[PDB]
Amino acid sequence: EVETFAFQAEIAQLMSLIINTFYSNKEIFLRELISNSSDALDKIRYESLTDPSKLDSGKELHINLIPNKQDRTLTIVDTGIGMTKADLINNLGTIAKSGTKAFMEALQAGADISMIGQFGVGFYSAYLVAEKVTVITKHNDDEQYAWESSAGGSFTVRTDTGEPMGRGTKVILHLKEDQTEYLEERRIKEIVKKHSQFIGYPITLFVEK
Ligand SMILES: CO[C@H]1CCCN(C(=O)c2n[nH]c3cc(O)c(C(=O)N(C)c4ccc(N5CCOCC5)cc4)cc23)C1
Repeated sequence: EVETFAFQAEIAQLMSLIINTFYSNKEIFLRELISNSSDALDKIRYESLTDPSKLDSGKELHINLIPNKQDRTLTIVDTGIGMTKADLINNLGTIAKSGTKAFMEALQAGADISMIGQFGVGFYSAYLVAEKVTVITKHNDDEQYAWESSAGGSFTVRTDTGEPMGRGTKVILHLKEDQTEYLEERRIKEIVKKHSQFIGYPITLFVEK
């Protein structure tokens, strides 16, 4: 059912650095996650040009931002290519190894945490604001999976039994108690206008009722 994995040593080191460094420019996490969603949308868009049946699992190519004050969660949903079990457990972590090592050397050489995206490890900036991150994903070639980590050196992967998503990735940020500003409509709008004004897919902010 649920399998537990150890993060690659370098990624575990980067995650503890992100969690324990005093750094007030935390809003960068949202730019990084939207950029990752844009890359996944680019991939499915590109593949569909030679195989239009890749869009049978959904033609709409977009990003949704869903704050939820009651649950203290910020969800970023996209209809990109999605991730396989191999991506989640091995392949994305393997590729992230060099970028993680390089990023930590750069930080030691005086670089700022905001440069994280230049090293292909932008995702991990989610741990500036989140105590736990849940990622639900569905790739055309595989089953729906749920990845999760509260850091501490491990992550879990399980087959997801929840609502089918067709194709794409849903990033669920379980925010730290002092990071609730990222659930505010005006705050999300400000961040998106400042960092993500030039993304080639519609970004829809879901207003709470
Ligand atoms: C446990 O899950 C996490 C495992 C660690 C890496 N993760 C993310 O970086 C991530 N954050 N938000 C996303 C949204 C998405 O749609 C996807 C996605 O489906 N794919 C295919 C995807 C995969 C890789 C990238 N790259 C961005 C540039 O840096 C090199 C990786 C981009 C999109 C992934 C993410 C996900």
